[PDB]
Amino acid sequence: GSTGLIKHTEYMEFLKSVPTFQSLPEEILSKLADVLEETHYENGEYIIRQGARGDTFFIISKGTVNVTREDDPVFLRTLGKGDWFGEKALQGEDVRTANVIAAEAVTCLVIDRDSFKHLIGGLDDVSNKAY
Ligand SMILES: Nc1nc(=O)c2nc(Sc3ccc(Cl)cc3)n([C@@H]3O[C@@H]4COP(=O)(O)O[C@H]4[C@H]3O)c2[nH]1
Ligand code: NA
Repeated sequence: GSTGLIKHTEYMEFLKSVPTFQSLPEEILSKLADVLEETHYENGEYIIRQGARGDTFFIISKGTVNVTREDDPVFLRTLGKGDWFGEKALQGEDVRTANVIAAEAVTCLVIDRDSFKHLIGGLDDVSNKAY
């Protein structure tokens, strides 16, 4: 079978559609596409819980998510395809600072901390973004 190879190309083309990841050398995009895990959620499932230890980074390939924080939660924003989240816990303190909740059928491409630090950790787009 060639499914993994086809999927690998699909992941690389998807990463290239996201401005954050365009600066990355082809070899890094290829390794990122190797190590990410495609993960599926349905409406209402918490992808990230505020207060938890965090060790994963997420890129949305399908659907939308809601980002909330505890106050009756405070609604912060909604993200969709090509957006990413979960970087704050991967620098300095490792605590998740908000909830991220699937708002419909969602697919995320997920990478662990070590892969993140090795392949992405130092994009100013990721680590020194203001919001
Ligand atoms: N505290 C907090 N307040 C927000 O207003 C907010 N908005 C988002 S989405 C977003 C992601 C990237 C950019 Cl450039 C812009 C918006 N997030 C994300 O939720 C995650 C929970 O897990 P974490 O590890 O604390 O990282 C966190 C962030 O990625 C926010 N977190
Ligand atoms: Na942190």
